[PDB]
Amino acid sequence: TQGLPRVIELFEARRPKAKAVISEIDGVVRIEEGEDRLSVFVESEGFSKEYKLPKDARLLVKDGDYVEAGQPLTRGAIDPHQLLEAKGPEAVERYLVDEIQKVYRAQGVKLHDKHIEIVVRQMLKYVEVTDPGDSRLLEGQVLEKWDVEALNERLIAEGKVPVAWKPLLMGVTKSALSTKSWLSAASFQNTTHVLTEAAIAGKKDELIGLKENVILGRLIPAGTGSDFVRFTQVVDQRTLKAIEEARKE
Amino acid sequence: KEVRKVRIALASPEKIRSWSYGEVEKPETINYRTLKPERDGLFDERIFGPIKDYECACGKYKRQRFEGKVCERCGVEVTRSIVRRYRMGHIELATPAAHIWFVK
Amino acid sequence: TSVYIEDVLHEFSTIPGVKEDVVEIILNLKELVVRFLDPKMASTTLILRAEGPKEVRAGDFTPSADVEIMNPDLHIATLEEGGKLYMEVRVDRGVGYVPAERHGIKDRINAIPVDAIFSPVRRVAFQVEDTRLGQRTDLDKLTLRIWTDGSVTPLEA
Amino acid sequence: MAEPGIDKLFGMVDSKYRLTVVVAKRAQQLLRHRFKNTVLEPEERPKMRTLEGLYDDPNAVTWAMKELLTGRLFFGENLVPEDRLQKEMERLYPT
Amino acid sequence: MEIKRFGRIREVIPLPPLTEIQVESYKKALQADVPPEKRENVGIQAAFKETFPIEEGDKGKGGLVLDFLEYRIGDPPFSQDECREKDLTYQAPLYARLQLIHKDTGLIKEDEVFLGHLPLMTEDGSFIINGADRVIVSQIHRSPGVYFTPDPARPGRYIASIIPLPKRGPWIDLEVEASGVVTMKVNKRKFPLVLLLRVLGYDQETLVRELSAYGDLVQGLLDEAVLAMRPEEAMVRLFTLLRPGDPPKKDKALAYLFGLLADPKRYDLGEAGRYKAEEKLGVGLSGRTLVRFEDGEFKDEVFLPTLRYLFALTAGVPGHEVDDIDHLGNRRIRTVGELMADQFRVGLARLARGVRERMVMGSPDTLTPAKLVNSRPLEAALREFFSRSQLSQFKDETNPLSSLRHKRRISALGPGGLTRERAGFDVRDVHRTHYGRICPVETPEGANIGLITSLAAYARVDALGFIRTPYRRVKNGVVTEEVVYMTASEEDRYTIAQANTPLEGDRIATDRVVARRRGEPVIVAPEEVEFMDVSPKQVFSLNTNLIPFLEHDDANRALMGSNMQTQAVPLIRAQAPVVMTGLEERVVRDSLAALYAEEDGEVVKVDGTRIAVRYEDGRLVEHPLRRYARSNQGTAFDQRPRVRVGQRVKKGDLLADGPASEEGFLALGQNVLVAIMPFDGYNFEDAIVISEELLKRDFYTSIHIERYEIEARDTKLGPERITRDIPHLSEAALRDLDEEGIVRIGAEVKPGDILVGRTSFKGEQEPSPEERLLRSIFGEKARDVKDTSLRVPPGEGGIVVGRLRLRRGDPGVELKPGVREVVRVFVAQKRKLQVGDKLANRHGNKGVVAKILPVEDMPHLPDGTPVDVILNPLGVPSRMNLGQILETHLGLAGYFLGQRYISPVFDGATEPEIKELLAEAFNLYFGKRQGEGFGVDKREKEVLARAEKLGLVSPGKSPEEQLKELFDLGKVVLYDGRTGEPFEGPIVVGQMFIMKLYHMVEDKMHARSTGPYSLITQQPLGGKAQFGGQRFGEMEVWALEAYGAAHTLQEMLTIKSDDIEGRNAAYQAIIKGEDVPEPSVPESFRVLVKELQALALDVQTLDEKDNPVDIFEG
Amino acid sequence: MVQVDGGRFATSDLNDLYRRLINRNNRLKKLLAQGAPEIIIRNEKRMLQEAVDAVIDNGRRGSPVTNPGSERPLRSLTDILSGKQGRFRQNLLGKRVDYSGRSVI
Amino acid sequence: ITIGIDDAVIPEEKQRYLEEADRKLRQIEQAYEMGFLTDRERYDQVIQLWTET
Amino acid sequence: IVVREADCGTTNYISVPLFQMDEVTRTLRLRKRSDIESGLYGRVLAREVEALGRRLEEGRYLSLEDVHFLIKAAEAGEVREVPVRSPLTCQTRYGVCQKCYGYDL
Ligand SMILES: C/C(=C\[C@H](C)CCCCC(=O)O)[C@@H]1O[C@@H]2C=C[C@@H]1OC(=O)\C=C/C=C\C=C\[C@H]1O[C@@H]3C[C@H]1O[C@@H](/C=C/C[C@H]1O[C@H](C[C@H](O)[C@H]1C)[C@@H](O)[C@@H](O)/C=C/CC/C=C/C2)[C@@H]3C
Ligand SMILES: [Zn+2]
Ligand SMILES: [Zn+2]
Repeated sequence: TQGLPRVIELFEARRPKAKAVISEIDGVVRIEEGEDRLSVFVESEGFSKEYKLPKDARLLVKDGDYVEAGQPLTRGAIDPHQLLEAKGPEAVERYLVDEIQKVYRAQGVKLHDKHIEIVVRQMLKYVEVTDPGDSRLLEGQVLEKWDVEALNERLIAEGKVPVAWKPLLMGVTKSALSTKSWLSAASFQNTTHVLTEAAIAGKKDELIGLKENVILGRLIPAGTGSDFVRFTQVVDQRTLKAIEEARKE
Repeated sequence: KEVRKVRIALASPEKIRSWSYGEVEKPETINYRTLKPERDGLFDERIFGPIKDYECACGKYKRQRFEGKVCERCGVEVTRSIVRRYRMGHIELATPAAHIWFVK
Repeated sequence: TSVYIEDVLHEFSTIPGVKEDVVEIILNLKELVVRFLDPKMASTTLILRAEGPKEVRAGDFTPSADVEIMNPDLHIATLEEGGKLYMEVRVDRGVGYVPAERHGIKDRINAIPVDAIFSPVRRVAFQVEDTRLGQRTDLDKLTLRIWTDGSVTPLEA
Repeated sequence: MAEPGIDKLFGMVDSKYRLTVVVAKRAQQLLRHRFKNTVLEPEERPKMRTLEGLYDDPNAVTWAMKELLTGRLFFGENLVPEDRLQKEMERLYPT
Repeated sequence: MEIKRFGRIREVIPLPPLTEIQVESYKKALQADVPPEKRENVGIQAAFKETFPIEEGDKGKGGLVLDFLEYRIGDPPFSQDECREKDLTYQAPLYARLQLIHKDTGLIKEDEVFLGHLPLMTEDGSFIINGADRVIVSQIHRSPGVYFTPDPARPGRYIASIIPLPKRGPWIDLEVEASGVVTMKVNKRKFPLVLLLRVLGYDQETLVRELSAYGDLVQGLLDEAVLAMRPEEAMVRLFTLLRPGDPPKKDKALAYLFGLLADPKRYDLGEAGRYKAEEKLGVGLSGRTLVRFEDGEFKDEVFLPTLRYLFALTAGVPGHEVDDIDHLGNRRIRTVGELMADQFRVGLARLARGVRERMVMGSPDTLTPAKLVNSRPLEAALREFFSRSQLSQFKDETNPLSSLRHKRRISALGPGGLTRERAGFDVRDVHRTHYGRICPVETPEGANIGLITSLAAYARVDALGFIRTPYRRVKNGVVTEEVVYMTASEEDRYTIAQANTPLEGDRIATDRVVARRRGEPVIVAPEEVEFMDVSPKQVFSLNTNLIPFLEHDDANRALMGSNMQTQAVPLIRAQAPVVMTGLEERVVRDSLAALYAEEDGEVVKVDGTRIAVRYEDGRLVEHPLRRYARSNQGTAFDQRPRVRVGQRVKKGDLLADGPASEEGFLALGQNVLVAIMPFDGYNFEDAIVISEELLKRDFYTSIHIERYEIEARDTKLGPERITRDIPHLSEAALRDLDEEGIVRIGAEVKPGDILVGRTSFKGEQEPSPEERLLRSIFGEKARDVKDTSLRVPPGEGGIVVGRLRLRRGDPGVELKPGVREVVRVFVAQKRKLQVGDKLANRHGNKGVVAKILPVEDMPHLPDGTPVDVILNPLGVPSRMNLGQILETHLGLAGYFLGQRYISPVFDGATEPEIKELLAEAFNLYFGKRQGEGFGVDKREKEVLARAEKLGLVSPGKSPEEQLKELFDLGKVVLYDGRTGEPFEGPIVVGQMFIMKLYHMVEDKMHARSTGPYSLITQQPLGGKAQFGGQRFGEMEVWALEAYGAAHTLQEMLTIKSDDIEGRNAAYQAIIKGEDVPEPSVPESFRVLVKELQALALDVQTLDEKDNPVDIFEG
Repeated sequence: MVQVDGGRFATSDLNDLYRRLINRNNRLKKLLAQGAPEIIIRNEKRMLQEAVDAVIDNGRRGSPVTNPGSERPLRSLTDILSGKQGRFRQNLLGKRVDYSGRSVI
Repeated sequence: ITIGIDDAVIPEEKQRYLEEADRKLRQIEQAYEMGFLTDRERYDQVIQLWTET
Repeated sequence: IVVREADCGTTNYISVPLFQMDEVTRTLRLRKRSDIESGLYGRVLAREVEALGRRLEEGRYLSLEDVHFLIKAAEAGEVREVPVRSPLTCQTRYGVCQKCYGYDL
């Protein structure tokens, strides 16, 4: 597939048509049989993992070749969820960006990677718990807010459980969906679920993002509405010394 | 002080009534031939705000520094028309009623 | 500058026994060119009365003390059996092209102001040619042509 | 004919938005006192062409930027408290 | 001007009646001029027959029948115009001579009955419906037959589709699952096919005999031993399966529906269903998917033999192929006639149930037709169509062509049998076949691209909805005069030669004859050719046919100029283009916007009102001119007389012109002196530069007519009344109102001017005394009535040209409940080209006038003549509409040579001819300059010089001889108006026909500061005095977030919309020269919080110290 | 409650439901005061929940609260909030503006 | 600058270039009549001629 | 995601490559000029880069010259990746920092 459909496929972390098999394990390649049935083995010392192909499939490892942890066997597109678990979160990030660009580039478009990066990182915002310290053992949690517990219960109040987690490739939509602040969350496909829930828990916003404050009619937390700049006062020569002569009174 | 966080909760029947200003648990509203809101009903000036800016519904002191005035017979508070944007009402149910939200 | 027609109220009208309508009659009038004569003459008012099976044609206007219709002939309104007309057509002294929407006219009502195409000059061209006048093999012979609606002369223009 | 002296203006500040905020905050005071507040006065004040001669440009922000551009004003990020800021403000012919 | 005609191929057939689709369709559905004995099916005639041996409850015990004998079309109670005035639908009552019989006998033919009202089509092709001319567009769907198709959800497999005529049977699909099971899908219910096959009596062993050994496919269709049963029991189980509830053995009942009889599956009486089900399938057929009453048991006729081909395509010997669903031998055309008739079906269908309903409620002794028939199910079903079906557009009336072209439209959408606006891509593409029938060019640019199309000039929809193109049979060498229109399928079996092909006398002349077959372009021996194109005009639409050098225009820009012509508004000095294609006279003819003679006679009377002619002996008729009437799109249709007093008339020749017509030929615009060069950035991107000259000459100027309407209704508060007695109003405001409240004609109306006065009552309070005491003491009589008059809306205004009044009561007039009297005021407006308007040419070179220049500027020829419009070259190369360039060249000839041109499509001028004419022209143009006393001034010599350095003139030729060189290449030495100095290097200059389009800056362009805030949404919306208020979309919300524009965004979100508190504080500050804001709290916020409280839920707002704030103080 | 021309009105539509409810509460609130039949109060109580169901989220359960006349379902306190001009989304999506204007460029 | 039609100048090569292309096309059909080129082969060959020409 | 504080301080980075491996041919080529800039222009160096007798200091913002040089410097076989600061590894959570992202204002 090409064009915009690809860019969505990508930005949405979507397990495509012609997943074109990757080897789960390292090892040595062995193509076997033609026309009748086509299968490929990547068997190292110990394990012998077998990858049955369509037969029509245009595989791109010839017999004998040595192979890599998550290396493509077959051609086609690659599942970004299969890549996550086989070969980590960075390798994922690096696939997404470089593939998304593979199209804008291929066409005519020139844009900087950082944009795509900024977005891609958000696809990696959350992680699911395995064996917790405080909360229930299954919940999805923001990568940072788990460090708010991991490197918290292993320093000052050290002990209990560091909270083990798993890397969690969220598609662009899904990730947008699971977004802390209820105000923002409300604007998506089912506003009731949000509010119902957020009402039960004394949930609070804090209104960090923008989608939030525009909803309220508040002054956007960016540009001139950035905490880092909007408090800036300007005092004016004679105003300053005259303001100084009523301070020691 | 200035807002910095917003927190949603649930509504204690003691609050829903604390908000309320009056009870619209009484008939149904808007005169059509005149334009007066019907007494103790979904627009009753007596319970929300004066439909007109300051002023009562018959004749009182259209002042500014007197703060909170209620009339002779009718019960309208002489204090800006924006009020009707914000004053809450309530219907006191006779029995139960579940928020369908927390139900379905 | 504007017109009165007898039983006409706006431009988008028609007159019976007149193949023309007010619009098309006006597009005609525009072309009419009146030479003035008295220079005191700032603005006259021409009057044309027409009747019966007649081709009304500028020159069918009423002659006036200080007015010379420069392009008689020129169609105004083909009239069929039973056609009247009576026009009060006002000629003003102006310059350049003044759209009817700009000036307006209060020669009574049902007046329909008319777009003003004043310039007597009809077209101009000029010729920079080689001369025979005993100096350089690089001099100039100018000749401006000038065309006008005979109301003012090339020479005067 | 981009903003007059803006390259200089962007360099005056850390985050550009700060620039806006100052221009604004100044064009603010410079308005809420009839311009009896200028630092630039003499023959520095910005002006206007007309069917008439040079009149005092009536654009606060335009003035604000010319003003700032002369180093004659200061950006307190937190210098002089907001409670005392509206104090000695309404003083030198405000009403 | 004398006209020069171009090119060979002598048009064997003239274009067919054009609106043929519409006009001849109806006729054959309404045999109103044919005795009710003949009337051979189809149309209304059949739609009765399809319904009308109507029984009553029970099968042969209770009496009463009621049988159709013949229908009678009534007569129009209101003239074509009364209708459009009184707001009615041009109709005629329809009567049925029905006949109800009994069990004791009694043939009662009640003297017809009124079953409803039938809308009559005009001469035009168009309808009139509740005023307003509507057009029913012809739709296309799958031509009934049997199809198969591939299966989108399971690869390497197939489905089978049994599709009957629309509203004449159900959609039966056959598909085999991963189970093996074959499954019938009908009426969105799915059971195992076998069950049906069991009913039609197939036996476990007959099936294997018939359907085995290709594939292990039967094996699945088998195993249901459980119901490989008693064909009667099969029937019961299948009836329980199709209609859950009633479980008896009269399952023959329903099973007779998707079986025999002309109730449902009537895939044809004996036509394109049976026929094509035979060739594809295993031949030999009658007319229904199976036959029932063979003697009292069903006998299969299509189901199995389909299944055969279904299996025989899941492995299958060659010859058992898939089917091209997009072939026009698979696509049918529902014309008006049929849709209108299909709607009778719905009507009569309903009318029957409600007879059988009244056969049960009534005593059989007295029941009569008239007492059984209701007259409202036929009406409501057929009122609904002409009024509320998607296929019934208004009527694109901008210009003659636009209208004409409307009627010849074709669309795959529409009702039921029609794809949605979210399906079909294989459909959209111009499939091979469309050739000569549908246009490869006319479709709208986005959304419904390909879902709508133009019927082709020579195309004809036929007998059963197949479009047929004319061809020339060539008897092995000689091109015969015989012309054979033939199907999209009846074409894939011949070898047809192109028209571009030469000839000697009456026969093919060259040795390597070009032609196609099936689809492939093929080179062929002369003797090996069978048929011949009648013209290239075959291939394209009416509008696509009007582009004089189409051959040279890239097909994209062609489609732009094919439409766009349809946007071209008519002009006061409208003029037929300098370079024509032929149909321009005929387009105007078949549109009937122009008035033409009836029978060669002699004109007697002629004025702006009437043309009256004495036709040779045959009495005397007066033809009234429609004059400054207002087209649907506000355009101003108006006829002008083109004929003099006491003149003999040509058979049927122009008595009068239409709106976009010049002496009978099409006049969508002006031809005008053009120069293709850059100006000074004024023709940047697509912008055009104009010469004021054009305004002085009132060229591109056009008369638009608005239409205003007001109603007076009755009210719980009293009647809305149309007085001129409007309270408080100064007798100067009332000045233009007649004693009724309605503006005078010829009244000049500016915005905010009463157009129709109207007082409404309204009870907005009661005045408490003191005020009542004050009222008398100071005179002005307290009034019971508010102002609420009509008034001209901001932006509008012009001359009042006609009023219209309709009163509840008044004869034919029927306004909606409440509405009592309606007033209509019509307002004309001369327009005139304007910066912001858009001119286009035939080759799709659209663009906006961006600067008018006074003639002092403007490039000018040496003779002095200025050009008119300055068109930018940079426009040409990227779009590849080279025809415009050629058109300028031929045009330049014309100017000098004094002629217009007819250049056919793919048959018009060639350069050889064009340059010959440019030659002839320069010879007169320069012959003048010499004969007047001149020649080649320094300015041209300085150009002509560098002109050869540019290899554009032959060196070693005279400046005069070099001038011609250029004039022939079509360029000239232009002279800069601003500065007499010549443009360095020659410019192509010439006459180009250019149109003024539907859009104008007048109607656009709006600007608000403040005012009318809605009481519902509280954001500015609508404007009685001041107007408008622009939307800030979510896309713009982004931009402001993208820029750092905090306050600016917040401005757009508060003080210029809902925030009452804020806007008020802001506007009270701007009035007083204050800074504006410090907006207390975004209203948005308050609103939401409260809108939350209302739903329970506290929503605490809290500062950084985490305590509460109260964003309200009250 | 806004008056369309004459004595025709534009009632909020939520206002409607907010009565449907006060009529039940006052019916199933009278019954109980004098004359309390078992089965009768039951259905009235089944109605008063259902009436609050409507004000909150009309569309649910299955039967939508129609209006004497049309079958259009009429908006609930949920819809006020449930996007598209619905309080949460009105801002980031719409809003007509007070110093604007357009024209051909 | 302007675009006149003679500004869409065709190269003196095109005629011959197509005569040449024509000739080679005759040599392709003949080569299939024998049997050198399969149905497909000969198509490909015809297509790859025009692409080049 | 908003630039919220100049530099989070973290010391991971990204290694923008200047060569590409064609899975079809297994071969490596130095990537299209255009794309290189799109990975580098306006980036901040994560760790120093020395090549062609030039040291690029830690946390230097790379101009278009710099990139252009870096590509020259890769063809002379001295540079294969560029250790660059990126939003992918910035550590301010609720937005990238100033020193990540870097530039493209
Ligand atoms: C989209 C559509 C109709 C639209 C209103 C018009 C088509 C828009 C495409 C375009 O102009 O680019 C569909 O049309 C029909 C059936 C289902 C679809 O219904 C639809 O999706 C939508 C509406 C269908 C019918 C609506 C009928 C009524 O709506 C209004 C009053 C009734 O008539 C409508 C008038 C339509 C005439 C149009 O005519 C066109 C120009 C303008 O679009 C209009 C003047 C002309 O160029 C004309 O040649 C085009 C005709 C379109 C032929 C399509 C027929 C199938 C008018 C907009
Ligand atoms: Zn009172
Ligand atoms: Zn960082």
